[PDB]
Amino acid sequence: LSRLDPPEAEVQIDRLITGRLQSLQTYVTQQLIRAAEIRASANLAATKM
Amino acid sequence: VYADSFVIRGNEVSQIAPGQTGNIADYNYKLPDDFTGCVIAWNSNKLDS
Repeated sequence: LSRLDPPEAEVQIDRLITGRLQSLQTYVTQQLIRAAEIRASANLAATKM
Repeated sequence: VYADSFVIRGNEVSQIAPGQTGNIADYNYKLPDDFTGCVIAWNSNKLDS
């Protein structure tokens, strides 16, 4: 912002929002699989107990 | 449709734009950042000098 005026600094920053959203999606995508993997072992432990 | 007219020095023709700043774009006449519309300008060195 300190180097460019709004009219195209608005366009420039949009790349950052898109990239950060894309990077943040993968985190929850992997956590969703790890949660199921942990749940399977939790069910196995419950059955053993 | 609203039409308005005025005459200024030729150097600051590019100063008539959304988000622009300076002596005449901040103290005399300012355009909205979400401005929509067309701009027409041409020389007047023959009828105003």
